[PDB]
Amino acid sequence: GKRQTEREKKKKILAERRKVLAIDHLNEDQLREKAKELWQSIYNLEAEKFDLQEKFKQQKYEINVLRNRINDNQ
Amino acid sequence: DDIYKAAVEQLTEEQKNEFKAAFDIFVLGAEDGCISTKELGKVMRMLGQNPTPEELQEMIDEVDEDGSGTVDFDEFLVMMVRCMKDDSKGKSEEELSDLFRMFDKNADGYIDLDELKMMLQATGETITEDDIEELMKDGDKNNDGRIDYDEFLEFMKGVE
Amino acid sequence: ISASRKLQLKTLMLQIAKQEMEREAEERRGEKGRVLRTRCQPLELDGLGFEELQDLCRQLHARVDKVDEERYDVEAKVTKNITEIADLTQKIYDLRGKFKRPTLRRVRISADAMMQAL
Amino acid sequence: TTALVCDNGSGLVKAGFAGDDAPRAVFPSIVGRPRHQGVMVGMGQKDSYVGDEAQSKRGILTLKYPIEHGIITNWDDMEKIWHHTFYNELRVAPEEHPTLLTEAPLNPKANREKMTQIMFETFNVPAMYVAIQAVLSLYASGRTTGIVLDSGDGVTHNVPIYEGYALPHAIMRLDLAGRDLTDYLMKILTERGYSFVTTAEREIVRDIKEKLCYVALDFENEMATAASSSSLEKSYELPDGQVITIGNERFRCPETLFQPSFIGMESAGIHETTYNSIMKCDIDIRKDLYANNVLSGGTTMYPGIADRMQKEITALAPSTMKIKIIAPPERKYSVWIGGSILASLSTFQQMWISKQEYDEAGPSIVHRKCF
Amino acid sequence: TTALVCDNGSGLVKAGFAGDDAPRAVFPSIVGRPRHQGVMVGMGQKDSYVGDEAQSKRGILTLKYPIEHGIITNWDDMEKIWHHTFYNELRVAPEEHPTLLTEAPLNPKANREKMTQIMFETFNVPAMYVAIQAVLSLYASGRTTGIVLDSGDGVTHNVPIYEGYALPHAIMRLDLAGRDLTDYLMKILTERGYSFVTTAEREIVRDIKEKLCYVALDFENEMATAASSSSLEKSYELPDGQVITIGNERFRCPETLFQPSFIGMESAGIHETTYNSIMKCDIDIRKDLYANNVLSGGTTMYPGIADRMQKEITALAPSTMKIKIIAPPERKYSVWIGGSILASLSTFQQMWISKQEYDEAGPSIVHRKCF
Ligand SMILES: Nc1ncnc2c1ncn2[C@@H]1O[C@H](COP(=O)(O)OP(=O)(O)O)[C@@H](O)[C@H]1O
Ligand SMILES: Nc1ncnc2c1ncn2[C@@H]1O[C@H](COP(=O)(O)OP(=O)(O)O)[C@@H](O)[C@H]1O
Ligand SMILES: [Mg+2]
Ligand SMILES: [Mg+2]
Repeated sequence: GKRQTEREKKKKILAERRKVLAIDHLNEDQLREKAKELWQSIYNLEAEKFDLQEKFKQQKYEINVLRNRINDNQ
Repeated sequence: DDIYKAAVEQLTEEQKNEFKAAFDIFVLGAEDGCISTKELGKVMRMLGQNPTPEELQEMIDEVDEDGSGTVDFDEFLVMMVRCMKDDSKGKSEEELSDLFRMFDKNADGYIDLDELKMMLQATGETITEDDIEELMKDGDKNNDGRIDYDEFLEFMKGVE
Repeated sequence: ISASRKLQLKTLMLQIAKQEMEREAEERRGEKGRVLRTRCQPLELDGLGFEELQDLCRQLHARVDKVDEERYDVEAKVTKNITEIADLTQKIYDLRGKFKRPTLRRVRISADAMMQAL
Repeated sequence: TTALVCDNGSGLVKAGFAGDDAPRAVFPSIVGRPRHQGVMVGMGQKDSYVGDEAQSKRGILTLKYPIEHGIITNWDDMEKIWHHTFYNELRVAPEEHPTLLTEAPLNPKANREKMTQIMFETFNVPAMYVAIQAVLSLYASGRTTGIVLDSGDGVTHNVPIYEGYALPHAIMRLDLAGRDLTDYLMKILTERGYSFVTTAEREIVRDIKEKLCYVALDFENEMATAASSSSLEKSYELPDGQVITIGNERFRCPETLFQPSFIGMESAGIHETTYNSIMKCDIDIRKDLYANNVLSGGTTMYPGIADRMQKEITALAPSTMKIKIIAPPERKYSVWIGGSILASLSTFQQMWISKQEYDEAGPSIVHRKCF
Repeated sequence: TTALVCDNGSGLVKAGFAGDDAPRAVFPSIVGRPRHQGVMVGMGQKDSYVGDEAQSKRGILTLKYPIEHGIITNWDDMEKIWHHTFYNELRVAPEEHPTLLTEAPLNPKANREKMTQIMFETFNVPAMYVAIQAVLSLYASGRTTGIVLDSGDGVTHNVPIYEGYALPHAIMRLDLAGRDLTDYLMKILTERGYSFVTTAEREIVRDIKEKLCYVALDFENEMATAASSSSLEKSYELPDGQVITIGNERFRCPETLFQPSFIGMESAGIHETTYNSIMKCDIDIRKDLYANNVLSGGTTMYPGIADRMQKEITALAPSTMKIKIIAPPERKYSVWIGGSILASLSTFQQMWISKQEYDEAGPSIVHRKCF
């Protein structure tokens, strides 16, 4: 399925499709605002990835239920 | 238990009309309720309810405890209302899955009937002959030595 | 068998379920707050010069890029495993529920009460 | 809201709301104008009695079916039938209900396009969908494979399906059905003296066919037995007296299904078009189709057909395969029960042909992705 | 941790953890998209069934192998096969397990480089190593010398080895293998009336070949005997009945191995390419290679091949040398057993291509010292 497309998509999200931006080129109050904004966005991303880890555990448990059901069903 | 008493207190009048219609159809005058289970089944089918033949058989085999046919309208009415469907599908399958996830402290894709026993023991509630044995018997109804997820579903599906 | 036993059992199981729901929700809230606090490093309002402001701001920019890449990677992993979970859900559902699909009906409701028509 | 599962059919219109067990209103699809003059004034005589009303005044009407062989030949009468079905037998305005019509396989396109155009312009439904009459009958059996022989009253068609993937190159549609059996019975009754000619008396012959005829397990032995003894002669009382006695016409009328040479048709019987439909399928799904042969439709209600067909197919098929014929007791309404099940599904809820889509592409939308 | 000994092969993917006796999961390597339309809604129909699932629904699929002759011609399908193998047949995430693929000799470089790039980027393994399919089969026999003829299903190759020193100038790779024998059998079955055309029926012909065909000790005598008596005609029941009788097609299908002129190939049979591979070796190790001829691979499982090959080589070889043909009963999984043994060695533990090494030199690392 053209894994080149998958690789380039991942790379673009890694560097281009993500909000990648040089910002430490500003005046004092504005630089403080921008640093706080990026840090808080990244903190929200921390909460998101924590929930991703939690739901990933849940999906792992669901797949365990899947295997147990399949083995018991055959 | 007390749930039956509460249901008696919350007498739904919409079904009360049909149940008193059964009262009239059965009692042909000063009748002390001889309990004609044939008439009981005919009423159950007539009033729009869908009693299983095994349910009517249980009604046949769980009446006339007095021995004289005359059964108090209280206990008979309780039997009739409970044999009538009063439930909403017993919660949701999504709730069942989430709660079973809660219950999988073993984190092994299921729970154990022994684990079930210990968890209900943590509730600090009385376990008796009605309790204890059939709890673990039907929780692991397939008797795998552990309660599977679908076993947990089948244990208490359609019950609130 | 008495259904009063099933009623009492369901009351106890409902209490178990609600207690575990609130307990897990509270634990998750606490863990979430703790993780965010220990990971989202607070910004400081004083003690740093303008040059220090710029230095720490660029440091946080780099850190933001690093952990953003990490969280996007784990998000992609979550997406792929979720696709897999959905596929296996369909697989096991076809394994089990392929027989039960037609069974879903609400039957003989109104037409059984039409004896007065003729 | 709830969906209307209508099923035009040919001979009996079956309709009802989605999610029930049986159709709410079942009535013959005939529209009969009066033919005599009429002398009483103010009697309130209408110009056309449709549906079940014209089966009670049929003595002075000229009943004419608006659907000949699956296809619709008289669009005004069909519109009248639909209007009656919606407004008087169900009493639900169509402005607030999706509809799910049914159509035989291999029918002319213009019929389907005109059907959707009528449903969207005259009755002005929110959304309608057209489904093949055999897939529904497969739904009702709760299967997902199997080859279904849906011998209706207009047309007999035989759609094989495996694992949900229909095989479009193996559909064998044959135009012998209940109506031709009625005509053949009416034609062989003349050998005893009973002559039925009027279009009203076709209904009487249909009643005779329904109540008396049966399919013989072995044809020659029955022909020999009926010609020696008299244990088969069953009598029947006409709508005015003068009982009649049907001899070996009992099993000769429905025998036409297995020997279409009786009414001059060339093709092979319903016992051999099923085997041919199977043999066109791939070599690896023939066992499953052999084991899950499904019967549906009204005309497959003859007493003793599920054994004759099994005997014939077992004669044709290889000796190792197991031949099983599914004949549910609710055969007549199998298509409509399947239609109700399909309309009640959540996954199907986005397949309807929404009205805005029709406004953008015209009636030819039905052949497109929304099939 | 434990290593994953995968073995792509061509026709059967064999995998399992290192250190066992037999592969954990063995399943055909075919990916088949459905080809018909599909009418049942909500049946949960997937877009591609891979592995052993597509050998049960093969009636409505178009199976297509992703590996033609050792080389891989369709990388997306091969990636799908690997993903299935890791996640559903073994249920071990590849992020925590080294892998040991196998590759035929004299294959294109780009195939091997793409294989390692996939394993390192998509599945993200810790370390992978690619080994020649014949050295493993020599491991499994517990020898250290010998010339191994690994007649797989894709390609037949003949690697001579002495005292652990492989002879790169004496590898004779021939592209006749089990698949060409299946096609030739399917082509000669048409001489009795049985026509198999669909890509699904190729599997049926493969089953016929596996269960009935055998290699004749002397070809002309068998051809004469089968043409007079009828003691050879063995019958076989298709997946739907209609048994078939195979006459002298039994030993004519696998005879193609020793006379590749049957399918139009120019080269000499597997009985003479082994002798040529030996004669290219030095004059002092020919006795040891004569005495330790090893057979492996699936296609060398025909009943009676270990005698025909010995007779042929004894005819070719000098009369003094002793010719011995090692044919272990576990021939089919010999390569994988050898792979498990090699992965379980302590001396081999530092030969893996570690991921940091790949990051520094790119996919072309495989041709380098870490072979
Ligand atoms: N009980 C019965 N026995 C024999 N034939 C019947 C019976 N009921 C209906 N039929 C025949 O089947 C026809 C009705 O078929 P039906 O399934 O309603 O057709 P459609 O597919 O158009 O709905 C009638 O014309 C009648 O000839
Ligand atoms: N018992 C058998 N008898 C004859 N031929 C066989 C037998 N088993 C397998 N084969 C042939 O060998 C092939 C499998 O070879 P295999 O060793 O799996 O190839 P690979 O080297 O790709 O793993 C099959 O396609 C089949 O044609
Ligand atoms: Mg029909
Ligand atoms: Mg091999």
